[PDB]
Amino acid sequence: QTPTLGPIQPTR
Amino acid sequence: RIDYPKALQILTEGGTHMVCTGRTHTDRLCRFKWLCYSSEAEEFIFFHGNASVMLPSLGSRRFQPALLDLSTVEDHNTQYFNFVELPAAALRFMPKPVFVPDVALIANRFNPDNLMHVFHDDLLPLFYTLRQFPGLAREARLFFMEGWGEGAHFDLYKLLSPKQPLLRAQLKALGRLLCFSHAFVGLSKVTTWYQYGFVQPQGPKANILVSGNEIRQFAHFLMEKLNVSEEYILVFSRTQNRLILNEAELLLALAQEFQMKTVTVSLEDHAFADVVRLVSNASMLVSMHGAQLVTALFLPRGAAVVELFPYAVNPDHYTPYKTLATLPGMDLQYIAWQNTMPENTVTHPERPWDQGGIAHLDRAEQARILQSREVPRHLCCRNPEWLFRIYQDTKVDIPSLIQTIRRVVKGHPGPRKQKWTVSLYPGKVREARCQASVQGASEARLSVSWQIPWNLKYLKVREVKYEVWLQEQGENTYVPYMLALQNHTFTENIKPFTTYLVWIRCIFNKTLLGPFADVLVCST
Amino acid sequence: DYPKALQILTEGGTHMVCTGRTHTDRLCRFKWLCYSSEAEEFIFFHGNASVMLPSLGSRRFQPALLDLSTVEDHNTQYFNFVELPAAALRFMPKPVFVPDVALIANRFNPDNLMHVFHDDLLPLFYTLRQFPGLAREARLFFMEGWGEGAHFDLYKLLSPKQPLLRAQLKALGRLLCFSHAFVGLSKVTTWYQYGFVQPQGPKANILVSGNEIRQFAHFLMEKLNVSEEYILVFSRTQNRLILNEAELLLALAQEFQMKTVTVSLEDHAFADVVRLVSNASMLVSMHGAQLVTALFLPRGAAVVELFPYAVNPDHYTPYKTLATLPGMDLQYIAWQNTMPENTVTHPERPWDQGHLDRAEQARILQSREVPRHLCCRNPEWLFRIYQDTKVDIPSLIQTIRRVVKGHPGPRKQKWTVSLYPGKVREARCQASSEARLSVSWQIPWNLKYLKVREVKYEVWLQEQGENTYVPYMLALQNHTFTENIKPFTTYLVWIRCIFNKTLLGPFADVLVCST
Ligand SMILES: *[C@@H]1O[C@H](CO)[C@@H](O[C@@H]2O[C@H](CO)[C@@H](O)[C@H](O)[C@H]2NC(C)=O)[C@H](O)[C@H]1NC(C)=O
Ligand SMILES: O=c1ccn([C@@H]2O[C@H](COP(=O)(O)OP(=O)(O)O)[C@@H](O)[C@H]2O)c(=O)[nH]1
Ligand SMILES: O=c1ccn([C@@H]2O[C@H](COP(=O)(O)OP(=O)(O)O)[C@@H](O)[C@H]2O)c(=O)[nH]1
Ligand SMILES: *[C@@H]1O[C@H](CO)[C@@H](O)[C@H](O)[C@H]1NC(C)=O
Ligand SMILES: *[C@@H]1O[C@H](CO)[C@@H](O)[C@H](O)[C@H]1NC(C)=O
Ligand SMILES: *[C@@H]1O[C@H](CO)[C@@H](O)[C@H](O)[C@H]1NC(C)=O
Ligand SMILES: *[C@@H]1O[C@H](CO)[C@@H](O)[C@H](O)[C@H]1NC(C)=O
Ligand SMILES: *[C@@H]1O[C@H](CO)[C@@H](O)[C@H](O)[C@H]1NC(C)=O
Ligand SMILES: *[C@H]1O[C@H](CO)[C@@H](O)[C@H](O)[C@@H]1O
Repeated sequence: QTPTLGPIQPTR
Repeated sequence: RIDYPKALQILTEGGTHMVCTGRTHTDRLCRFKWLCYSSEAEEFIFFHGNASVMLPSLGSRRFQPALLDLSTVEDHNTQYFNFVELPAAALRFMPKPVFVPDVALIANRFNPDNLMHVFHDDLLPLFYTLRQFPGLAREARLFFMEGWGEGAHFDLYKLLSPKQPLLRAQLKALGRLLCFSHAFVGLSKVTTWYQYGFVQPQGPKANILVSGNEIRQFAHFLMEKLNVSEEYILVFSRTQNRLILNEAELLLALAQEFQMKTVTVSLEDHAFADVVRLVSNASMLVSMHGAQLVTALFLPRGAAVVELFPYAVNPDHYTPYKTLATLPGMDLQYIAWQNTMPENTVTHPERPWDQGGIAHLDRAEQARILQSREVPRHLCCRNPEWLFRIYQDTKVDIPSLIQTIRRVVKGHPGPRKQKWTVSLYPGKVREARCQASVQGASEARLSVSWQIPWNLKYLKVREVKYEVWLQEQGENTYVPYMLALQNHTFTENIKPFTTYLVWIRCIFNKTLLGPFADVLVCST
Repeated sequence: DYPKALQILTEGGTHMVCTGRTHTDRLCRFKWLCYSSEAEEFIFFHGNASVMLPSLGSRRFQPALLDLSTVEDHNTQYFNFVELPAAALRFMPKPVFVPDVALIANRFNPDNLMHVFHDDLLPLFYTLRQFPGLAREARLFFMEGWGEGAHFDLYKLLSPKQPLLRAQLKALGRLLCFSHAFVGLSKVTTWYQYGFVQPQGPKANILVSGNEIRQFAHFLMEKLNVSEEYILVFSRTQNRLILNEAELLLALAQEFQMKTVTVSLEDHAFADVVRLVSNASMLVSMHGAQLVTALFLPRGAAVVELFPYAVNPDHYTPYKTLATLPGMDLQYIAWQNTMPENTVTHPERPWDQGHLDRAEQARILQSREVPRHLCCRNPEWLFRIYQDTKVDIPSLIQTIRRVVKGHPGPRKQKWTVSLYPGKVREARCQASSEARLSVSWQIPWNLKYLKVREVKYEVWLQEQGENTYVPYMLALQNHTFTENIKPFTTYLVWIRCIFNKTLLGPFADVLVCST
């Protein structure tokens, strides 16, 4: 099971 | 050898030492002394003491996003390395450390249950990262911190080192506070060639820095470790999913078309040394797209890779094995075949999402997926339409497959007595010179000559040419000229009382571009 | 033994493994790299064990394999090799094998003290410590083609083996082969760029702090056998003079109530120069290479840099950058002469020390400020930077007193190392009428062992799918959001710890909570 990204923090 | 109270005093007084390469976290390897680790918190610890060094010294930028990538997947946000900081004096408030007796190489395995990920993300980078630093290949113990178990290919990781690798879970067994007197952290990306689609759709890495030669030197090392020292075609089967439904028809047809023994192999049911034995003598490797195809790196030079893709999967969008096979210096032919006949595919919509099922989706999205004739471009990693199509089983249309293969392999497949020379580049031309003459207000001549590159004195090259770039000192325009001789007199648009910049490079056999010499400044 | 080495080279060939994805951050480890003394070319011999990482094809000449000096991408400082089959050795003299592990680099300007320290000595010191075994076993090979230079004694302090210059390599034989060689120097310690593409100034992203400078300085001091309060004036004698020298010394001593001392590179041994600087409370000097010795000053000392007429201190900042580096802990005061009576221009001197149009010369003394310019031969800058200058003493004492209020130096000052928070731990959230969201967390693990004056938590509340957030700065380890919160909505909560307002720690794993 491929490691998926955690959520991206907002660039604003 | 470790004198324990001496080591503790050095640590407590002097603290941690860190020197790392690179100006970015994605291009960084670190050398540490007295890097510690709390196995309770699962955090590495930098202790500030009177001999501490932190290079780079990043301040708050150490968390933008991290100190370095701990796997070879670029900037993956669950694969970062960092430490937490304490004053070395805080040791008095902590259990006495356990000193790790071996020099360490610390890294994350990206996906150690997938054979392709094992070789590409981990084994090849481990092999050469060890060789980046004197004494590591012989002395290092590997510490895998990603948090997975041994996994299906742990014995391959054991081949890269004389010591048994340790996993994160085994660290709490050693003690509450562990200190490495000497530790290297990170893995070089220099051998990677593929990216798995985390920012844009998966495909070949943008600037590949590895050639087939460095792949094959690693393969030769692993073959020796596996105790692996008439011509046949090898069909690399899968027994659990993504099946070839007419394997028996395929074997006989390939044998009759190419006049060769055809043999089957699978990962599930051979020792890996036996798999490598079979691949390393095979003239052709036939396989569904899948991790077993990473063993193509063991094929002899001049063999053919035939990669089969299921219905609605465009071969051009899924190129990890195409990229490996066509890498310069790999010297493998590559052929892709795609099932375009819906009656020859078998769908499994009721399987779990991991296996390509779609029964958990809306009836609407199920219907759109089923009417779809080609998987749309997508990002990693759980795109439902991709998993649905890639886990189809395939009845292979044999006559189209043979037609497809025959456009690339003209006659006999494999290395029929070919000799492989390495292609090397010219040095600079030497002692470039020029002189000018004038015939009138708008007419002048510019004569240029040079000596062969030094390494050409010791080479015998089929075709040697020189490319000269002519530029007027004030202009952004240049004119290139291809030349066979070591001299030339330029006439077109050459003016008196003008300064020209002249650049010369040598070129072997059309494609091997040498360096330019230092600029020649020529006044008329 | 020789036959074993010759066989390994001849059958196996050169082996190369390098770090870094571009030539400007590349360090290479070589085995069986050779060198033609007559061609002055390094040679990569292809044999049956050869490895080339990176394997660049034609891109190895765009522009080169790596920078041999630490000046970034300088087109006279590239390293490359030429390639041959190992079998081509049959056309060559028998190789001479270099048995020492080598570190191969170019010194950028070994006759300038600032270039020596910044471009070479610091990068050599830490590049040697990048690889195990080098610091104690390596012999340095300086390949740039200059001679020993005025500071060769300093380069020798960086290694127990005597360094070799390119000329001494040719003497050893026609074909030299390194059994083990590292090539290149890390740029991690640099802080200045000399203006080759854009006007000279501080490096864009400096990766070194004063701690690593001082650790290097401590090493050099012990190698120089260097372990009553005074102000030190660093005199120049041959050019760029301070003319009212005696009046400067007495004025400094009377105002600050301290001994003053004059120092020079020409008349003292460097060990004694470092001794004087290492316990100086103030260092006063004209802008010039000798001010690189400020890295030896004690913490809390003051640097006073005097700039001649028409030279803006904000344009030439190698020593300001050094003095104000995080962790250097030095005060910096720049003084510029604004009065043309005290400047002493030398238009008669050669172009070397700054022959053109009277039209262009007319503009040169008509300018009040040297324009921003590129390296390296701008006569407008070289004319003004080589003037002699009479120091206006009330104007200098005043601008010093704007920074130094009272007595200078490390008087009753204590510096702590600034450590950053770890991630907050065990973050939790609970959603709810009125939609509400509550969050809590435990302190960073390292905070369990720290006494910190001020601890805050910055919390970002993000609605899923939105590329923005609402930030909150909190003292407590928990919060309830009331303002923004909507029902049946997934929110993302990011949390980081902050020590003393400016020490931002990392965010924890994001909290996902839905109402
Ligand atoms: C598979 O291995 C066999 C070894 O039996 C290879 O055959 C040999 O090839 C060499 C050429 O390097 C010849 O000198 C030998 O005479 C051959 N031995 C024989 C025919 O018994 C064969 O080339 C290999 N096939 C592939 C595709 O690599
Ligand atoms: O029938 C099968 C299916 C998978 N695998 C192995 O199981 C791992 C994970 O398979 P997956 O389909 O997830 O990866 P893929 O092969 O698509 O890269 C890989 O090492 C496969 O080679 C196998 O040996 N037989
Ligand atoms: O009176 C002088 C002038 C210069 N130098 C040294 O000579 C070298 C060359 O001086 P230059 O003016 O070129 O360097 P700059 O001072 O501009 O950095 C440097 O190491 C200076 O410290 C010196 O010892 N005495
Ligand atoms: C650090 O402490 C040790 C022993 O207390 C001492 O020998 C050394 O000189 C100190 N300073 C540095 C920079 O190592
Ligand atoms: C030009 O170069 C050729 C080799 O390419 C050489 O034989 C010839 O003598 C040269 N002519 C002149 C005029 O230099
Ligand atoms: C290279 O040559 C040596 C000596 O002939 C041999 O031992 C070795 O196996 C060969 N191949 C490689 C990959 O080193
Ligand atoms: C060093 O300087 C301080 C004050 O600046 C002084 O008290 C001390 O005695 C000095 N030591 C030496 C050896 O000069
Ligand atoms: C909220 O955090 C504070 C510390 O800032 C703590 O004292 C208090 O117990 C916490 N309250 C709850 C309900 O967890
Ligand atoms: C997770 O995703 C990667 C990238 O697509 C695959 O290689 C792996 O097999 C798993 O599907």
